[PDB]
Amino acid sequence: KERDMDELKKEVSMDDHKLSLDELHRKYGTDLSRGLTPARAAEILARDGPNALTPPPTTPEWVKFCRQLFGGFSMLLWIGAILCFLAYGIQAATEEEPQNDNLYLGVVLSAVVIITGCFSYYQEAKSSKIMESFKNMVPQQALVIRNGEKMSINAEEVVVGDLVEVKGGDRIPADLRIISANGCKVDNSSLTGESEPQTRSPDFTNENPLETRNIAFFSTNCVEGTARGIVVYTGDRTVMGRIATLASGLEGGQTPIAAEIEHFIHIITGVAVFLGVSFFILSLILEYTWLEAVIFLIGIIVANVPEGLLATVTVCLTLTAKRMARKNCLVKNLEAVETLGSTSTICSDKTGTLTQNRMTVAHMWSDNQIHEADTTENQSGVSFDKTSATWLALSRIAGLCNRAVFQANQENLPILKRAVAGDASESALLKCIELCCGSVKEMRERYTKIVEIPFNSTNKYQLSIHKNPNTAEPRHLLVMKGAPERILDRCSSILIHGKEQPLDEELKDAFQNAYLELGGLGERVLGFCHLFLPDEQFPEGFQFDTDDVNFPLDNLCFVGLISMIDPPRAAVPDAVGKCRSAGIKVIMVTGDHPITAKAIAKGVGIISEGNETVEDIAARLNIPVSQVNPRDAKACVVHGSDLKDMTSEQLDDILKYHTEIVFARTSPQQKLIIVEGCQRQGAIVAVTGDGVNDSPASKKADIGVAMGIAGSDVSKQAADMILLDDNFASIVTGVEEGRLIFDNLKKSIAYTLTSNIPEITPFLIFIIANIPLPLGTVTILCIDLGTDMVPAISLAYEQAESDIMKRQPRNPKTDKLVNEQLISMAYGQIGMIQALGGFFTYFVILAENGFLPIHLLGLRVNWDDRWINDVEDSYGQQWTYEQRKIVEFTCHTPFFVTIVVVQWADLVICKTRRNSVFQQGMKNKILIFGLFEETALAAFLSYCPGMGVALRMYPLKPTWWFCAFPYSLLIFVYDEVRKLIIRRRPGGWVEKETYY
Amino acid sequence: DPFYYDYETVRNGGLIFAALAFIVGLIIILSK
Amino acid sequence: KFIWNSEKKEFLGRTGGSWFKILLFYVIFYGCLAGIFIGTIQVMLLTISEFKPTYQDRVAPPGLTQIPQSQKTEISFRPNDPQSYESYVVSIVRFLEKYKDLAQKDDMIFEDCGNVPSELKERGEYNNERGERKVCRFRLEWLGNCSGLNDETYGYKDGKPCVIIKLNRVLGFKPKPPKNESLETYPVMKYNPYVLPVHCTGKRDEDKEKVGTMEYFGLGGYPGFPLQYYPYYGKLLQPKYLQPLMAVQFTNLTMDTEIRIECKAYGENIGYSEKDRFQGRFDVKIEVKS
Ligand SMILES: C[C@H]1O[C@@H](O[C@H]2[C@@H](O)C[C@H](O[C@H]3[C@@H](O)C[C@H](O[C@H]4CC[C@@]5(C)[C@H](CC[C@@H]6[C@@H]5C[C@@H](O)[C@]5(C)[C@@H](C7=CC(=O)OC7)CC[C@]65O)C4)O[C@@H]3C)O[C@@H]2C)C[C@H](O)[C@@H]1O
Ligand SMILES: *[C@@H]1O[C@H](CO)[C@@H](O[C@@H]2O[C@H](CO)[C@@H](O)[C@H](O)[C@H]2NC(C)=O)[C@H](O)[C@H]1NC(C)=O
Ligand SMILES: CC(C)CCC[C@@H](C)[C@H]1CC[C@H]2[C@@H]3CC=C4C[C@@H](O)CC[C@]4(C)[C@H]3CC[C@]12C
Ligand SMILES: CC(C)CCC[C@@H](C)[C@H]1CC[C@H]2[C@@H]3CC=C4C[C@@H](O)CC[C@]4(C)[C@H]3CC[C@]12C
Ligand SMILES: OC[C@H]1O[C@@](CO)(O[C@H]2O[C@H](CO)[C@@H](O)[C@H](O)[C@H]2O)[C@@H](O)[C@@H]1O
Ligand SMILES: OC[C@H]1O[C@@](CO)(O[C@H]2O[C@H](CO)[C@@H](O)[C@H](O)[C@H]2O)[C@@H](O)[C@@H]1O
Ligand SMILES: *[C@@H]1O[C@H](CO)[C@@H](O)[C@H](O)[C@H]1NC(C)=O
Ligand SMILES: [Mg+2]
Ligand SMILES: [Mg+2]
Ligand SMILES: [Mg+2]
Repeated sequence: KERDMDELKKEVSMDDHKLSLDELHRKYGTDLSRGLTPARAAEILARDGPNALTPPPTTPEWVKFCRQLFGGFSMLLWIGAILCFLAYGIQAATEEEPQNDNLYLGVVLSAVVIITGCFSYYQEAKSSKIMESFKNMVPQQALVIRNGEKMSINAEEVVVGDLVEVKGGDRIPADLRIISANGCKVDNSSLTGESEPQTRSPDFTNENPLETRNIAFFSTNCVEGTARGIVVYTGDRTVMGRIATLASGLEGGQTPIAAEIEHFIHIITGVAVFLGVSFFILSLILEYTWLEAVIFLIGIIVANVPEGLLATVTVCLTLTAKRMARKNCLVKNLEAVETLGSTSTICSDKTGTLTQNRMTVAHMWSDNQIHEADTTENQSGVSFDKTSATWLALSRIAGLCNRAVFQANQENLPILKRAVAGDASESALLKCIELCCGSVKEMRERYTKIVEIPFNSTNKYQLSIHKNPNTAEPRHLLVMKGAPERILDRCSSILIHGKEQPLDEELKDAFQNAYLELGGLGERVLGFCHLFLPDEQFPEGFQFDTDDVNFPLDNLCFVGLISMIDPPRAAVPDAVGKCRSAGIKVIMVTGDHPITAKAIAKGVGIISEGNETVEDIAARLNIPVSQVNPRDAKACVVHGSDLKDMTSEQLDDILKYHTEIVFARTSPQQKLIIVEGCQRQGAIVAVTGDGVNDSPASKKADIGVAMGIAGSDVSKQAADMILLDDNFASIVTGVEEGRLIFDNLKKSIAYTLTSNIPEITPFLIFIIANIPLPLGTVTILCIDLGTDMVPAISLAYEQAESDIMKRQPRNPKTDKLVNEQLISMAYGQIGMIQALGGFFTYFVILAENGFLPIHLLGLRVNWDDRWINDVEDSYGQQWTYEQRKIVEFTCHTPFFVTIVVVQWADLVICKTRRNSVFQQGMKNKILIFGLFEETALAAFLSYCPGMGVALRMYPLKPTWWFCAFPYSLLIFVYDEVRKLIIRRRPGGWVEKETYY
Repeated sequence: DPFYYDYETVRNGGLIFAALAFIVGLIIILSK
Repeated sequence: KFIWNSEKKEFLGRTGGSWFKILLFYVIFYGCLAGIFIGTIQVMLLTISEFKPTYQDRVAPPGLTQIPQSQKTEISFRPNDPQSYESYVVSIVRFLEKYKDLAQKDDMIFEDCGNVPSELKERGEYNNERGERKVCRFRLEWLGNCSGLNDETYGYKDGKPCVIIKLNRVLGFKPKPPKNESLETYPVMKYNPYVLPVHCTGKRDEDKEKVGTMEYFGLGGYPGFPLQYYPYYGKLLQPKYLQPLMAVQFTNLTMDTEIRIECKAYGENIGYSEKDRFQGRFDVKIEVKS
């Protein structure tokens, strides 16, 4: 009944959070001031379980090796081997050759499966290892209060319903109901997705326990202030514990590439059993007993199986994944490398994914003008004009009044990514001034702070007074920052270009509308003001304290506003631009507040400029929001409150009829529902995320993508791909790479599949026309696994035949990896020419040695007879067994060599699906080496001493080598004019029938 | 006699070839 | 759906609108492929000589063969049961059915050679400038007590085992017997110049189980092949060509035990392979059980 459990886990949560503290403690049986008794604490601690999450339920043993050994393809090779062993077992009905033949073959198949499995396993294992190196868990001991006494204990020993105090920097030990607070801002960024630190208070605010201020949450750090609360939830019963357990309990789903390979297998086995059965019937129709007919059936069916293609495919994927790793894009699973290329929809998280999740100075107000700062992580943007003195004054104000200072070990670090002790805004301002205006060290210690007023519980104005560094005016300098409206209430004079003024309502309301414009932009704005002091009235020795009014808190000089927000990562906007350019639909899914969500959306290009939401239309036209027709709105910001009341058809409609979509204030479960909703459309969905709220989403997605550093642990475990450098642009590279490796795969496949016609046909007409066997088993293996390997791998290094990021995402139903047209080429056309070349070489050799082709018919019966030592050729000569057999085996080697020769042409034409070879070209080096090494290998096998003893391969009389040549040239010319006509006529009959 | 072939010479030729072709391939994949 | 697509409006499974197009294309295509193949095979057939094969080097050490080619080199039979030796007997009958005196009637295509081994008969060159070559006669009387005409055996070894050995036919081959300087060739006649010798032994070079007494029938009484029947000019220039035969009778043997016999033909033009037991030499296991 775990179905019901996961059904309760996909539902958004509920709480007791709204209670009189009297009723709270009445329910939980606790003292608010004194907590509860140690006896009771230890009683509850052993009553259920310690406070911590149950370790991930998944701990698969290295026996998971077996996983790599089956899949769908390795399975095909397995049943191949099994059939071989069965065939040899049937050949135990007599005294039989397969000691070198069928047993050999089955064992070889087994070997391929096992080895490839070993390789892939080692790769995934390696990724898992480098991932393990990244896990660091530091014990953080909670501060409890029991029997009235404050005691700091291991966080795992915390129980339900006992008093807990959290301080600045402290991580919240378990889920709490805040009874009391002072200036307390907790950071909910990872859990609910709220960007800026949310304050916490005793009072009940919002009905939804996630947005309310009287609840503090597990795994969240308290940014500032202090708070006391009773523990509502402990361990797995907590919020992120439920999220985590939901994440652990979801399903991966079948990756697109795996499905394509499954279908491919269906094709291959299809023609396998068709040939096998039809030829079984055919064989019975002539002479051969059910014994022979069965052996032939197994023979053909197994023969149709591509042994080496497992290796080549695995290696292909591994190579691409290698490049991915080079770019600091790590893939947990090997087949997940493709998925991006098949993705038509990207659901992205906002904070920590699309953005930096770091409060940063955005815009500044100087001389009634807005100057945008550089918000990028790497400082790749444009610096403002700092020549003006107004900026100097402002920067000194922001730098001098703060609690913000750099910590001990931040020097060598970049000024942005380096750590800072202080508030959000204070951190942002500190970094900004340290960046643009130079160091705030000698600058803040230049002016000596006398008496300061920290942010007040009411009106939140923060002022401080310093002495004068300047050599002209020895006046005391006063500085204050605070909310724009209150500081507007307390300010009179305004400063411009280094000289003062009073306030006129024109530029005062210019300031007002500038403040409302920047505030509407999603940013948080702070008023900055200063005043010189009348040092005649306040002498150099005057000590002013905080008691009475020392300074004229009114008639001050208002300087400007400094606004701040968490900016998108530097690489993000361009990335979203490319993804949109490739035809991928970008959807923003965040639990953050709508007002900021829409702004960031318009910023990163998820919502393009000029596209109006329903509400934008309603606002412009001065109309009730209900009136306007939703069809007229291309973009929409969907509120999470509504998403709870929404049905399947409704969500389907929202996703269908809106091009640019932002879901805001969405619970993790709802992220899951959105992903599933995009999957109901039958589309491939990729999810990019940062925090734990993306755990159920990233898991459910066809491919999940985490952030290597800014990402949390649970969502990192749930992800099928990790970005170690945290570069969003990588996603673009991804969808490029995966879209390329698709095409190349086809080529590789095609190549190998072409070889099976000239491989199988010798054993076919061996049965039919009763000629001596043209091509042996060892030779066939020397082609499949011996030679073609290096070319088939080299085909992976093929490049883009056109601009791929231009074309739309593939259709999973329509466009296939291996489809009708491929088979119709490889099996139908090219492979046939190959087979003909092979048989031609065969007849050349046998005719030159005294057996004319016409005479070779029906001969095999006596030919394969060991004991007939007088065998008449066309010249009347008598051959023994070993002599004519040596000729047959020296007919195997050239057939093999011929396969290589035609595989030259096949390799060059498989290089390009569309372009003529004189366009795309031979610039592939691995391919060249493929040809060279291939030819050299064949020549070696033929001419190496003792090879006729070992592999029963004999030295080719050299002119044999040229028999295959005209067939290779034919293959080349033919596919070249095919890839000409396809280019010239893109109707097209050749394009519809052949192009694959 | 027609019944004697030089197999050792052809053998040598093929092997020499294999060596040259392979090391040339090696020159090719290393482009510096 | 997904798959039931066998027939609907309007496609034959799978898609049947254009089937004529593609079928025609493959008829044309495979037709042209076939044509090209037959072309290459035709030039290839233009490059082969109608008289001599282009490569003789594979058969170079001709082999020694037996009349009653057995399942594996073995004659095991009962001296009593008529059906015991019937297979062997019939094989011999059909083998020597070609050699009977009324089988060569024609003085047109047949030629009577010496009653004593003679020098090789060289006829012109291997082209067709000369007419179809005559073939030297071989009369079954040259083998006494083994298939000699009517009188005896006729049980064809029924009392005691006998097998005729034959040399493999090779076009242009002119056997050179070992020199009169020959190294330890064991009992044999002085007719070494014009005959190609053959001798039998129980086990090759090592300790033997050896039980045997062997009587040989050659041309004129010499245990070998007369050089006068060589060289062989091929099936085209010499159809109905009869190659030399030589009989070996085992008189004295241990009946109910199986022993093995190897017959080696000696010469410079002759050679032996260790991998091919039938190349230049001969192997037979015989058990006559009663
Ligand atoms: C009473 C009389 O009985 C009389 O017994 C007969 C009967 O039992 C009939 C009995 O037929 C044979 C004969 O047709 C020869 C026939 O021999 C062929 C079939 C078996 C082969 C071993 C062999 C060599 C190629 C090999 C096939 C088997 C396939 O599975 C392959 C592994 C397969 C591959 C898969 C892949 O991926 O790569 C290639 C395709 C080709 C293949 O490589 C050829 O194998 C058949 C089984 O031959 C016996 C001698 C004897 C006396 O006459 C006696 O008087
Ligand atoms: C072949 O066998 C016949 C037997 O029919 C041999 O004639 C016997 O020869 C021996 C001497 O070896 C005489 O003692 C017998 O009296 C003969 N009997 C008969 C019925 O002829 C004949 O000599 C043998 N010939 C050869 C060449 O082996
Ligand atoms: C661009 C085309 C022609 C590429 C093909 C290269 C051909 C011409 C090469 C590749 C393999 C080569 C052969 C390898 C084996 C040797 C054996 C030696 O004893 C005689 C020549 C001979 C037979 C070589 C002749 C040239 C050969 C047939
Ligand atoms: C050039 C094309 C398009 C036209 C047709 C020419 C073909 C038929 C030619 C080109 C190369 C030729 C072959 C090269 C190798 C020799 C091996 C030799 O031992 C017998 C003939 C044989 C097999 C040749 C026969 C004809 C051949 C196959
Ligand atoms: O045709 C492939 C072959 O062409 C080369 C050299 O011949 O490059 C040619 O084609 C390129 C087009 O991309 C151009 O560099 C130019 O036309 C010409 O050099 C090789 O790159 C390749 O092996
Ligand atoms: O193509 C002619 C070229 O091939 C050679 C070997 O290099 O041919 C030799 O080996 C061939 C094997 O089939 C024979 O056909 C040929 O008779 C033999 O000379 C050389 O002749 C020549 O350089
Ligand atoms: C034939 O062999 C037997 C026993 O094997 C022997 O007694 C007899 O003497 C032999 N005949 C001869 C040597 O003529
Ligand atoms: Mg997954
Ligand atoms: Mg986030
Ligand atoms: Mg194959």
